[PDB]
Amino acid sequence: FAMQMAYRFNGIGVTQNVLYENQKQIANQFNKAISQIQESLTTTSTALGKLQDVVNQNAQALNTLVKQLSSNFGAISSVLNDILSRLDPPEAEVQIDRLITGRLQSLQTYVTQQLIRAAEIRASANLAATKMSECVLGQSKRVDFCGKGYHLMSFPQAAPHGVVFLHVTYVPSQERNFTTAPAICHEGKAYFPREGVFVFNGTSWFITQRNFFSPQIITTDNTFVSGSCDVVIGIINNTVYDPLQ
Amino acid sequence: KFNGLTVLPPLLTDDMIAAYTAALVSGTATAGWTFGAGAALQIPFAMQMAYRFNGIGVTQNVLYENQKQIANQFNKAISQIQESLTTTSTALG
Amino acid sequence: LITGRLQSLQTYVTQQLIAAEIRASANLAATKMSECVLGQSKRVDFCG
Amino acid sequence: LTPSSKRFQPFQQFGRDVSDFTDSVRDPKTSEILDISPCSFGGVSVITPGTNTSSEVAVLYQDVNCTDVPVGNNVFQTQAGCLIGAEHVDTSYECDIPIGAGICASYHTVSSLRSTSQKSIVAYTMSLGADSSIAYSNNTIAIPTNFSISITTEVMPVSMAKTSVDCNMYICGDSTECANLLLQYGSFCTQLNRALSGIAVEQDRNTREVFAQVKQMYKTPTLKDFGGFNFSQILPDPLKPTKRSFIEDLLFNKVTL
Amino acid sequence: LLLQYGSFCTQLNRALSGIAVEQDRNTREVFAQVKQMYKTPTLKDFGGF
Ligand SMILES: *[C@@H]1O[C@H](CO)[C@@H](O[C@@H]2O[C@H](CO)[C@@H](O)[C@H](O)[C@H]2NC(C)=O)[C@H](O)[C@H]1NC(C)=O
Ligand SMILES: *[C@@H]1O[C@H](CO)[C@@H](O[C@@H]2O[C@H](CO)[C@@H](O)[C@H](O)[C@H]2NC(C)=O)[C@H](O)[C@H]1NC(C)=O
Ligand SMILES: *[C@@H]1O[C@H](CO)[C@@H](O[C@@H]2O[C@H](CO)[C@@H](O)[C@H](O)[C@H]2NC(C)=O)[C@H](O)[C@H]1NC(C)=O
Ligand SMILES: *[C@@H]1O[C@H](CO)[C@@H](O[C@@H]2O[C@H](CO)[C@@H](O)[C@H](O)[C@H]2NC(C)=O)[C@H](O)[C@H]1NC(C)=O
Ligand SMILES: *[C@@H]1O[C@H](CO)[C@@H](O)[C@H](O)[C@H]1NC(C)=O
Ligand SMILES: *[C@@H]1O[C@H](CO)[C@@H](O)[C@H](O)[C@H]1NC(C)=O
Ligand SMILES: *[C@@H]1O[C@H](CO)[C@@H](O)[C@H](O)[C@H]1NC(C)=O
Ligand SMILES: *[C@@H]1O[C@H](CO)[C@@H](O)[C@H](O)[C@H]1NC(C)=O
Repeated sequence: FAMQMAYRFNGIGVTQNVLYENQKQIANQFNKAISQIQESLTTTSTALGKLQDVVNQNAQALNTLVKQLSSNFGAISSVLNDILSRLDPPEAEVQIDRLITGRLQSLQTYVTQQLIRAAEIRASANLAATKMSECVLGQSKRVDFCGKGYHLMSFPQAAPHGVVFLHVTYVPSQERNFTTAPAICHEGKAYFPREGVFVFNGTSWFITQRNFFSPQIITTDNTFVSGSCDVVIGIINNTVYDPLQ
Repeated sequence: KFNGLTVLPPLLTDDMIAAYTAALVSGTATAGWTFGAGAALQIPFAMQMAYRFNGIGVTQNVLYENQKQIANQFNKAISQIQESLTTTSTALG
Repeated sequence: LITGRLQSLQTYVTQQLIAAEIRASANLAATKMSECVLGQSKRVDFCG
Repeated sequence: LTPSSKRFQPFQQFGRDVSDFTDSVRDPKTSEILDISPCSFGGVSVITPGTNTSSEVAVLYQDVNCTDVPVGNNVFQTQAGCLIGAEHVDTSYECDIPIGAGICASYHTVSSLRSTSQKSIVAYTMSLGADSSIAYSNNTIAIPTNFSISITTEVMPVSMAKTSVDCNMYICGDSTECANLLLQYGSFCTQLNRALSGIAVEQDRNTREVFAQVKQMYKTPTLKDFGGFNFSQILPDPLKPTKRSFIEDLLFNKVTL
Repeated sequence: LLLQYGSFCTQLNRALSGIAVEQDRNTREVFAQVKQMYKTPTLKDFGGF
């Protein structure tokens, strides 16, 4: 499991060392987070209305239909048998025809609105399958599709008529200002940092990634030479340490 | 107001929509692509442009070496789109 | 009169409901916001 | 009726608008035209907090120029109309039960009636968000130092309650006189049945689509731990006869039926 | 006669009202994807852009 988490961090821009050195606290926080989800759904909080709402109208829809049956449309008698019993077949036929027309109309109302809801459920559920394939199965670089911020992984939970996703996501914090420059002029020759940003803590400059402040000595491998110093805007003077030197 | 008709004004008015758009653009200007991920963090715009190229497939050196030209062309582009939407167009159709 | 005007309003309501395309466009707009406005998109042809 | 300004043709008397309703009528005594409109026909609406919270209520009518509604406190006139029993306050919050047109109403501790705290319903213009400050320094970057993990619930519907109906029983309900008059109406309920049947099988396929992306039924691990991480809730506990997640055991109950 | 008819009024109003609330809901999703309003920077130009 640790391997998988480390590679997933590599899928986010943070290097393996972070996970292999902070597994203790990070798993602690993971267990915590699972616990807060447990309690959050445990209370009477109804943050499942998206799964609730749908069934409601179903019943409501059915109710309308049922109640509409009790209703008589241009009909003296709502129940047909009284219409049969009360009048001559010719005029009773007119009454029956009115009732049939109206009831059939109600049936069309029901069927049309049901098709519409079927279409909506179709769109939602195709989204559901896409979320299943893109989040749970694989770490997605696509932002906000699975969860806010960078995506670590996902987990499904079946619920009546629907699915409830849990997203394990990464969120940085504890901001710090730093003085930075686009590039470094080493010996009259510009250098550009690779997969990293130059920073200055106040004493000397350093190289670090975006989402975890870790200073490293600027080295030949950590950069590549390209173009003269002059062309670069805002380039600064410094030295690059050469390990083999 | 015609024999039973009514239109309901939107919950958000156009002004707050414009304010949201302004905030979005300002954020993309200052904090870059990060503020979509949780909190915002401030980045120089040249930094963010170079990072975006390194995302696309060329190293940051090209962008920094040719910053002036890309800036000019970007300004010309916003200019020509300004002119195009200035002209009566079917883009809104 | 009741029969005709009722079915007429019914037809209007049905067409207005056929709203769904607008909603789908809205959802794609939301994804377009989140995925390109808020960051780089390695997916091709989705944005420009 | 209001005085009319847009002129008429001298011989022409009556004016009917685009929809041919009378925009104006020329007075027969004095050949002067009067603009004609239908006047307000409002839709009554109620704002009400939780009955647990209170019983005081507010109302809105959309068709209002406050004068042109019979009897209010300070009746606060919005483009949505003017409401009763609340007060406009110049503070701003996140929006609450929304009036619209820039107005949101909340059951708030009044905070204006001193310490009585009548918690009166109050309307306000919403706060788009908490203000944030930032300065663009051409050579200053911001870096985070501390990583956090917060897991959030997403909820997505996938199915439909699979329902079916017989045409004959719904429309007629067991009168032999029917299905003859009904038969005259052709094949209606035939497609009215086929459509729902196709819908039903379509949701069934959808359910299989959403969940059965699996390759094979992998065996559930015995130990519930993994390298320190805890999964105990999401996995099905072998001990529990439910053979489902504690989370799902909770979930089946939380939804109300 | 409408009273003799059944609740058609109710279904129509419910459907259209749901349409309206749906519309406002879509608008909010599309535009409200930011947690904090950011003050517009005073200088419109950055780094030559
Ligand atoms: C700023 O960078 C300097 C240069 O590395 C840091 O000074 C070193 O700090 C480490 C940490 O214990 C020591 O092992 C080294 O001996 C220090 N070197 C020198 C020359 O003093 C300094 O700690 C950094 N400060 C901050 C706030 O980041
Ligand atoms: C980086 O160092 C180089 C070498 O010292 C600087 O180049 C010259 O520095 C001298 C300082 O004695 C200046 O008088 C010259 O005008 C510089 N340019 C020449 C000789 O062409 C360079 O200016 C330094 N850059 C920074 C940003 O410190
Ligand atoms: C992020 O901040 C938290 C809050 O303090 C850190 O958590 C504690 O950190 C201190 C020292 O760093 C430890 O002594 C405690 O044991 C930590 N407690 C918990 C519950 O985590 C956390 O370490 C910080 N992140 C990193 C990477 O250091
Ligand atoms: C994994 O987490 C579960 C749930 O938090 C732990 O089970 C709980 O253990 C405590 C301590 O004995 C009990 O008080 C709870 O009643 C248990 N709850 C459930 C649902 O079993 C479990 O011990 C943890 N396991 C590991 C290896 O961390
Ligand atoms: C550091 O960042 C804070 C934002 O929290 C800002 O108010 C402050 O002015 C910054 N200071 C420097 C020296 O950049
Ligand atoms: C950065 O800004 C400061 C003050 O606004 C200015 O003095 C300096 O020349 C600028 N440098 C670059 C590289 O933009
Ligand atoms: C309408 O008739 C009255 C009664 O004779 C007369 O006084 C008035 O001037 C007339 N108005 C006209 C002709 O506009
Ligand atoms: C409401 O009536 C007042 C008084 O006549 C008027 O000043 C105001 O413009 C009216 N507002 C409307 C019609 O919206």
